[PDB]
Amino acid sequence: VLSEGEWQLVLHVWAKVEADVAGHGQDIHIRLFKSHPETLEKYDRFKHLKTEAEMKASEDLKKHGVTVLTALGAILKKKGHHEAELKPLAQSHATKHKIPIKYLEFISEAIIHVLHSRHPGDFGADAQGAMNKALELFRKDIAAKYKELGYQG
Ligand code: HEM
Repeated sequence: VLSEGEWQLVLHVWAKVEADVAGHGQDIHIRLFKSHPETLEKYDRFKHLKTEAEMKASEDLKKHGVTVLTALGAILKKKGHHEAELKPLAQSHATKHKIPIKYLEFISEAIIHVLHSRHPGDFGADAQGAMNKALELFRKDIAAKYKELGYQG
């Protein structure tokens, strides 16, 4: 459970993301795919991308980043009251995409790294701590949904 203050810090930095969602999304995917190359292997639509400049140039990957962040943004703005937003996400990611919880840990790490890189003066130790907790909550709740659907990833 996050405090009200924690949620405010989360949402304060999120508003910075929303000034350039596409650019944040690109940087997060590029970070994820560099740090954990197996995740890219998992995306049939993107696994052909061989270099960082190809990744940055892909309109399709840029659009997907906006989709990912828009969904995460809508989740965070519910401040933990996110069942209606999380369920379909769990459904797809468990049953269609087959994404294990550990890949969600990887992209959470990517998010935190990008936000710190771009917004250090609004992403100090307390804001990082709040965002860590929000993303932990997201992963905990997605994991319970995966189990409910029969997926132990
Ligand atoms: C913050 C975490 C995440 C969010 C909010 C998110 C959100 C989304 C959304 C909204 C879509 C499109 C709708 C859908 O199919 O459900 C999508 C598709 C996808 N997700 Fe995620 N996702 C997340 C993490 C990941 C990670 C870590 C992977 C790593 C493999 C992944 C792989 C995919 C794939 C393969 C698709 C389908 C893309 C396509 O072929 O069009 N997701 N995700």
